[PDB]
Amino acid sequence: QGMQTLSSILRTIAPLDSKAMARATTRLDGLLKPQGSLGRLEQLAIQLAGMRGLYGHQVDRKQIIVMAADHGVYDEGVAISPRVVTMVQALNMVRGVTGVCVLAANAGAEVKIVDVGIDSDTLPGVIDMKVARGSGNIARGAAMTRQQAEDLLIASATLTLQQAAGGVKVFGVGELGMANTTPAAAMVSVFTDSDPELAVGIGANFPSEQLHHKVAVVRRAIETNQPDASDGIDVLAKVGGFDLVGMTGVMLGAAAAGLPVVLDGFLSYASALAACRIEAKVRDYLIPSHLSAEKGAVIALNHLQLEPYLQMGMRLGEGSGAALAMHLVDAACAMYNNMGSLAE
Amino acid sequence: GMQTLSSILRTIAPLDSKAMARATTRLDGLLKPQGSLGRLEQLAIQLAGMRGLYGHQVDRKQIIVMAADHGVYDEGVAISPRVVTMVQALNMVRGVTGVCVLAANAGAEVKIVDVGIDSDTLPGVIDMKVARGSGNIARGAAMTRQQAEDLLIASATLTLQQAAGGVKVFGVGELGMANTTPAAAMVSVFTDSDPELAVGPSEQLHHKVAVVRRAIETNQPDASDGIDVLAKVGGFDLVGMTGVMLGAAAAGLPVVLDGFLSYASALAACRIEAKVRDYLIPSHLSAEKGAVIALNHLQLEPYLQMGMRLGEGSGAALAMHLVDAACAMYNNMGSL
Ligand SMILES: [Cl-]
Repeated sequence: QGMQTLSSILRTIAPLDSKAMARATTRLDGLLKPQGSLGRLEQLAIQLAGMRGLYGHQVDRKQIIVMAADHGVYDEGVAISPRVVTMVQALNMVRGVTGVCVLAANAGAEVKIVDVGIDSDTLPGVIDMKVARGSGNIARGAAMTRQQAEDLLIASATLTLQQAAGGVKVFGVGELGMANTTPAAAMVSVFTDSDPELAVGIGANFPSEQLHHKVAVVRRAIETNQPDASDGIDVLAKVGGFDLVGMTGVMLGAAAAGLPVVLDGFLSYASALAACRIEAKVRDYLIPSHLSAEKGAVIALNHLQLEPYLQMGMRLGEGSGAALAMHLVDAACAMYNNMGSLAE
Repeated sequence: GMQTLSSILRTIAPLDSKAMARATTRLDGLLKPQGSLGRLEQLAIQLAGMRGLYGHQVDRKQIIVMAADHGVYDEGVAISPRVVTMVQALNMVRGVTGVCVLAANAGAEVKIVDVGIDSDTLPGVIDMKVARGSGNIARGAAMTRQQAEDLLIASATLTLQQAAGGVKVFGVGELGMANTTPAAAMVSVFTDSDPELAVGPSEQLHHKVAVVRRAIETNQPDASDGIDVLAKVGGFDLVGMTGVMLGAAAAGLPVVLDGFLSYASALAACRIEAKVRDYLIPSHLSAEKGAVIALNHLQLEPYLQMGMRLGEGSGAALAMHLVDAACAMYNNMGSL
């Protein structure tokens, strides 16, 4: 009774409004320019026209939802930062001093920090959605139970839908989590039928001479858990983490609202792969931002069939890249709304 | 009385190495893994080296759009009627063009400059008109060397005046029916490429390649001489864009490139004074066929993959957001 079932939310994800997109195409073709000369900006304006949650290409209010959680696989020595940095950096987000904070402010976007599994108590100014104090160590077992993954998907999609009802027009995703590039690489390996050696990157400056150990840990996580690559919830629960689940839920909720959601980098690619496995109709609500510098970025993007607009060599995460692409969503709508056709 | 071009160029200095070293230290100390903001960090460092800037203050931005018609229109190589240059220039004044709405969204001004439209004087447009269109580069030079040099001076002087008026970031754009043909000619000459590689089965494409080949063969420009190439196989809009780059570099201020046409102007600008290159900021990867070769010779990698080919400065407007974001990161991110 309290919340909608996952199945019910998924069934509200509609294909894009093809008739709206056709009208938008005709309008863009008639504008003061050679046909198709604004390329992917035109494509973006048409894609947004198909999203029934929007009205008149009005996208003023934007909100990047940052999902924070700790990971049991930190115990395997795959991250160089102290584990406590997840908590401190979440507090730093409240202070407004992190990279996503200043880039979101520069883009006029809100930032909503959500605790879905930090190894800490409740944090002032951080939304309490905490499933547990850190995920299970994926190298020795599952990150979480299937039911925990499903319930968190429902909770984070529900939050997103509440924000949609409250007037948010464009979502973005980010995360915070020491060692979370290890589950992300495991998910990408499983979803793309890739050997982990192809998908495992340096994350937060993991020493290149120790990268073989990070590969070994991811390989062991997949061997131990044997996730079903066709089952997005199973992959999330077995070799994912709470932040990854939360980002998938935001994508599901935005698509269910009929609204755009802007991806970030490698971590968000893993969540996007799981979201599209759960409901393929989510893909057309996704807007890529930048091409992450993570080693497995190109493999993940190829399988999503998405081409990011920004090539910034970025690898911070937090949603900082999603913030940058917000300007492009603005630009597509500004071109659609304000550009002349036959003013004289 | 006007300054000489040489006197303007003398002001162009290499980037401030110590300032860039201090910027690198500051960025490494921010609350993030070292180097994790990648090219956004190196953009903030490049801006730290530009002595015309202070405190990564980049509030005021200006895209200067150079409009001119081209004699090689006579060879039938343009995709649209010649009058489009004039009509689009008037649409700029009204603020309804692509660059206008994108610049507004980026908080940049647009300055539309007539350097050679085939028309009477146009209201709302800056009158820098050398002539009613350039010479037909297929049959002879676009302009005399003196014409190119005097327009470089005028356009650099205008840019320097805008710098003194408070503009912190420049961008360039152009309007000009048939101007991808001189652009391809310049890129071919500057990069030692056959025009087939720089011109973008069809009868029209075959003819356009032949026209570019003929322009180079007729004019035999000296590829080592950026002014000679501009004068012989360029055009007034291309000269003006080069002049904006020279003036911005002389002021020590960044200038954001647009697409294929601006790459040709940038290649000429760097032939004229190599130190200009460090003040260039690429924007998007133009979908024009010869874009990659031109960018490779400039050793620039654009940030935006938009599949755009409109021109007019529209790509420069989009990159203004990245200049803004780099400075916001540098100025506002927390440290210890
Ligand atoms: Cl090992």
